[PDB]
Amino acid sequence: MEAKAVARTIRIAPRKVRLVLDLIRGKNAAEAIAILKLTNKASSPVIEKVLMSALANAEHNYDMNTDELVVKEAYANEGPTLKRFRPRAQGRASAINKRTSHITIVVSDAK
Amino acid sequence: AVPKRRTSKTRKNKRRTHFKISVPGMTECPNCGEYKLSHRVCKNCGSYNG
Amino acid sequence: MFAIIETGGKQIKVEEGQEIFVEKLDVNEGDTFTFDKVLFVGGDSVKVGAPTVEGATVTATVNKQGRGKKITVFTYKRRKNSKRKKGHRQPYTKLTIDKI
Amino acid sequence: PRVKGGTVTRARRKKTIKLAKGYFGSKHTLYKVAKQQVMKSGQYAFRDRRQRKRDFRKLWITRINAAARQHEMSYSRLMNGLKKAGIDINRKMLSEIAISDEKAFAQLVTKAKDAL
Amino acid sequence: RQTFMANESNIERKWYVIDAEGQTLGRLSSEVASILRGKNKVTYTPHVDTGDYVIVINASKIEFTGNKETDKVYYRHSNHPGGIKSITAGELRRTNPERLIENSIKGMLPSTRLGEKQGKKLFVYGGAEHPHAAQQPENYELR
Amino acid sequence: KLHELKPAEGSRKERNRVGRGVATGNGKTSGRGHKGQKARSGGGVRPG
RNA sequence: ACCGAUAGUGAACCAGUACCGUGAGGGAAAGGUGAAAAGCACCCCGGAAGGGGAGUGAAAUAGAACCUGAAACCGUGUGCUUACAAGUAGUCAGAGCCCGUUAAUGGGUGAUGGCGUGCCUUUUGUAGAAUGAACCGGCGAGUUACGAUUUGAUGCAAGGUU
RNA sequence: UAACUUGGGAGUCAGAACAUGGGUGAUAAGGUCCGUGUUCGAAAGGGAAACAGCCCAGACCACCAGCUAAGGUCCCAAAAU
RNA sequence: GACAAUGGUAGGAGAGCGUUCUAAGGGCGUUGAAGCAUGAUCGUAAGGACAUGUGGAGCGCUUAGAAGUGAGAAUGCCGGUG
Repeated sequence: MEAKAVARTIRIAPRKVRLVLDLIRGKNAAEAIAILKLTNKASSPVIEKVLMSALANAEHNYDMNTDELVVKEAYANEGPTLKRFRPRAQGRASAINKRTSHITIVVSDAK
Repeated sequence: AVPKRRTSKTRKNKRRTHFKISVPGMTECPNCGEYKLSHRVCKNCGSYNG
Repeated sequence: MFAIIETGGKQIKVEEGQEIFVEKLDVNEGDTFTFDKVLFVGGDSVKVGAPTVEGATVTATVNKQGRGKKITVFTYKRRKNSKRKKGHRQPYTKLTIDKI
Repeated sequence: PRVKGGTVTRARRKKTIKLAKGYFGSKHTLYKVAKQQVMKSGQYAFRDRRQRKRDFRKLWITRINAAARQHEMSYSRLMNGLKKAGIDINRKMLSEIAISDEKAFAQLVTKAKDAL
Repeated sequence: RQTFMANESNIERKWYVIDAEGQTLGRLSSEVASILRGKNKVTYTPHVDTGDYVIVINASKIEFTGNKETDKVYYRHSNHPGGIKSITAGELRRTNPERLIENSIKGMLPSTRLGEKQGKKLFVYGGAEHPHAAQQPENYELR
Repeated sequence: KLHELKPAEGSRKERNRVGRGVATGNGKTSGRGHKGQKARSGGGVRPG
């Protein structure tokens, strides 16, 4: 049995999030909570929450002790983007993208 | 100068072979019992204990 | 004991109980055919000669009439609006050799 | 009545993409590029059917020459003897008769030599 | 479709020794390039290699016909502008006789991924001896 | 019988629509050849 | 024998409006939860947003960014293969290794050999270093009214027809 | 085995090289302008290393089948060291 | 059954497939229609079927009739994503 957790429409761009997800994909619960707390990247204070709340469904809905858990699925998907503009030189404009992502973590007891 | 040809999904994914961040390289503290950065203080409670 | 028959404008090496595919004959399925032109009888048996051995017929039973795998014949000429497309299935007959 | 195109354009742009699977990169994904490669593939196949009957003949002739050289006689000399002897066995059978059996082949080399 | 092809499992290979004493450079090279390629055995199998290892001995004794020892130049380039070098076939043989024979035979094998692997079966040594006694190399006589 | 009707034989023919592909015989140029005054729209010459 | 949300009025959606111009003036985009709001009480993680359960309902992968949900494009896992090689990237020949179909000379992958200079326009002649196309999806070009002349068909016939 | 006659519908009016008779140029030019053939244009396949026009030859489709053309037979590369 | 024929641009002639709608007949559909997805299937071609999912209310077949009747290319128009 596996418990999942999602954070829909976070405002960090998706291929900035993906740099962190790699470092934790396959590690252990207590090791994963520590890596996301000693890294200097900006997507750490958000990804950590999505992981600290997958472990609250792994024990309150089902019944698993939170010591022997591994991280099985960790990916970031795309979300709807925002259109913006920034005026350039000599009466011309250029577009901007405010990108968004969905983050997802699944923790399991290897059974 | 401008690009003459488009770039394929293959040539784009080889360039990023090396675009990855490394492990922070941490150790457990012999008080807190919690992972801390090497040669720094334990944030959870500060005890360097040189 | 192998022999060299001459059936469909081609030659075929034949052994007892071998399954061989040839060009469409008129014989019905479940019947028994015969080959009247044998070129070479050899191997374990006596080496013989040519143009054709005397007597020496080979017998077989017909298993199925059919149609081979489909192919597609496409061609074109560039910068000239000219293409063409055709299909084709070549028919066949499957036999099994039982007396050389 | 107004007749808009529906499901008739999609239905024949997928008959062309399925015929191109295993192709590298974008040649199995985009229609404009997979349609040119499906066209060229058919032209090559038509040419390659004809050359398959040339390639295999220059394979049976090398094998037969290498079998005949053992008995101190060239492929050209042996072939000329067989025609006089009226044996009439095509290049494919002689190669198989030689690879499978050495003894039967000798019984031919000898006859050609007798014919001269 | 009764044709027989040969695979790695069914292929064996022999070892031979050819002597270059009193032999023309181009009359010996041609015959050795038909052994390495395997055109003397009935199972030719063009996709697969079936050739035999050959060992040249006494490669200094190789002989050229007519005014060549001073009228045949071997040229090379080093990719730097103006760097093009040359050496006369006489001096090459009094200097490095293994190279002479070995660069004439290889200009007769095809230039593909498979002709590169058939050029590694050629061993060339000037001395009347050879270090490959561990196999059983039988002699082959050029016709 | 209003559900099996057939006209006389030999009478109706189907009209010809030009410019609908290469395998019809009336494709790219639609039966006009190449550049000229009889290939532009609006036509070429007076009745005289 | 008219359209069905790029169609039909510019306009099925508070449109001659948001906006653009000193002014005359121009001018868009935007429909659909369910039969019925019965629009998720309470519990847990979090500052919240957002989730995981429990419930409503025939259906929540019907949760108001609401029917269905294609392609480009972005990811996660995995069965065969690749670090001495000169490639319009396919096509014919072919071992090895992994699966079992609308059951028939089956399907996937591909060490190694042979042949091999994209498509369309315009030209005496284009791989062309001549033109055009970033890719995907929708829309986008011999028609109708009246006259004339020739073929096929049908009716009557020194008559035929309004 | 084609011809002519009356009616319906057309396209074409920028041509190129090679051989052989001649102008013009300089018994120069893949120059140019005429006469006379063929091939390209609108023609794939084999040879000339690659090479629209040169030598051979005109593809209805299928084949791990035979005899030939130009050109060829020491190795690359099929057939005479 | 016998023999002969069957390369093709501009162009002329003949036979066909599919799309939306209508008339008449005859049918399938909550015991799951169209459409969307996957498949190793049948025709000389354009193309037609049958199983399995996803969906949830309409749609084919036979014979005629009428057309806003088929898209890869216009530095085409509009939306989306590189």
